[PDB]
Amino acid sequence: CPLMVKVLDAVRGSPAINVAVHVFRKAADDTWEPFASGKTSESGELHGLTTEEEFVEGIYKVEIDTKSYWKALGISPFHEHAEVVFTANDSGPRRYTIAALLSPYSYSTTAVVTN
Amino acid sequence: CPLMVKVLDAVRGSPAINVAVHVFRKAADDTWEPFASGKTSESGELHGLTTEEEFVEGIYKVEIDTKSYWKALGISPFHEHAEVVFTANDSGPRRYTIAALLSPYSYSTTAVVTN
Amino acid sequence: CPLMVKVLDAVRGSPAINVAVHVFRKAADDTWEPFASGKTSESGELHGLTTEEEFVEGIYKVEIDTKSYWKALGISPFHEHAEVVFTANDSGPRRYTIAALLSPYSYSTTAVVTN
Amino acid sequence: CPLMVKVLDAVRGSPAINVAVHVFRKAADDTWEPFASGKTSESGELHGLTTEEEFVEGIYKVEIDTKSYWKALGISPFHEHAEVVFTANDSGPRRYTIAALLSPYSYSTTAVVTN
Ligand SMILES: CC/C(=C(/CC)c1ccc(O)cc1)c1ccc(O)cc1
Ligand SMILES: CC/C(=C(/CC)c1ccc(O)cc1)c1ccc(O)cc1
Repeated sequence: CPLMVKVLDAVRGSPAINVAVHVFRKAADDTWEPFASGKTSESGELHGLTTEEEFVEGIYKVEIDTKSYWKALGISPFHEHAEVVFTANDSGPRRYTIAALLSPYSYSTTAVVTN
Repeated sequence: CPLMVKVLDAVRGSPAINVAVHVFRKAADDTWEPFASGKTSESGELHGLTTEEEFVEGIYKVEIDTKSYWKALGISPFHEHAEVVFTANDSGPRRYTIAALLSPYSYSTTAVVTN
Repeated sequence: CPLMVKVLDAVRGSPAINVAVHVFRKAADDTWEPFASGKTSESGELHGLTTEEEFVEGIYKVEIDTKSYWKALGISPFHEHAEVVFTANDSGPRRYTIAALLSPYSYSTTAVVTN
Repeated sequence: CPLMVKVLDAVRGSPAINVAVHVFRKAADDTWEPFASGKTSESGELHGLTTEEEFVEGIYKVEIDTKSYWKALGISPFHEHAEVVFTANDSGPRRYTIAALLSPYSYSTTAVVTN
């Protein structure tokens, strides 16, 4: 899957491997509650963050640790991190792919939402 | 400017006009303190957010109200907003341009940082 | 596969299906010779354009018919098409994935190259 | 202007200076005729390619020499160049700004069209 995060590296032209991703869900008290976490695989993908039943209606934040990624490569990047915040599953179940393309001073994200 | 935010609309091929932008600076208590706010002009640009002297070293969050923009056009977009979070002015004064390209299910941002 | 093309729609947050893709190899007269073609599937993907044996070193042009895609949705887009021109296999056989994210007035493309 | 091209570097967070830009107009033999050329300035901008009087209706190709740009920085990039092909002035005179954001394996381009 219901949630997949895919991260590519625009400098090297490869998947961005081992990028930490933390997901949060907005709580009733308007706090961000830790919902899930993982690291992208060798293919730059992170599957298994949640299940269909667990991925309930709500507002989610997907936080991608871009800074740690670039610093590990010896680069001081511009952004502290990259966040994607969206309402999910408010009109029935969907499969969400959050895709992110990274450069040291830039990132681009899109969502692919299907049945 | 020392800080400029520029927003374009990829559906219409024009500046994104009247987009609300809120800027915050991280406080000692690790809270986000309201730092500035404005709306993009007819050219999709927002100048005059701060001055050189006021734009001190720190971590800033630039929050772009993409959701209100799309909803006003009768579109239900994917993202709640678009945020850009970065350290600024920690190696001398700089001019920052935060540029953002918007589509209903996607945005792309880059920074241009000069002397 | 060694050549894969994937096309996403940034406005609707979906794969772009049935998009015409035409590939060319550069000739010693600087003319562009037809190499292969197809349309994207329901997942927005186009596989099987070529084989590891037909895909020798050269300069290739990948043309994606974005105009037809948009016009069918009732949209009059900016570009005639999106183009990706690159040298392939110059360092020995590789697998290429060309991704294109589409909006009426913008396109973004990236390449993942694997060995 | 009626034709402006602006090129940014997503890796360094700076304008891309001295980037060669070649424009062509499509001919009735489907051949590409030289229309105008130049290099970007220190602000990454190229103005004065053409006049409102030479810029009649037609299909134009804008070619940006991204390869030379990267190789000078010691980087072996993916693309031979970045291309933007579009119909112009078909609805009467307009002003076009073509923006390109560059990374070694990716480019993103958008158009702002004004009347
Ligand atoms: C084209 C969208 C996309 C990407 C990959 C991150 C993208 C995102 C933003 C851009 O500006 C360009 C491409 C992508 C999505 C799913 C994949 O399996 C592979 C690629
Ligand atoms: C090319 C970067 C850029 C933009 C405009 C928002 C951009 C951003 C992300 C992309 O994927 C493509 C273009 C821009 C920056 C300053 C300007 O005066 C005009 C345009």
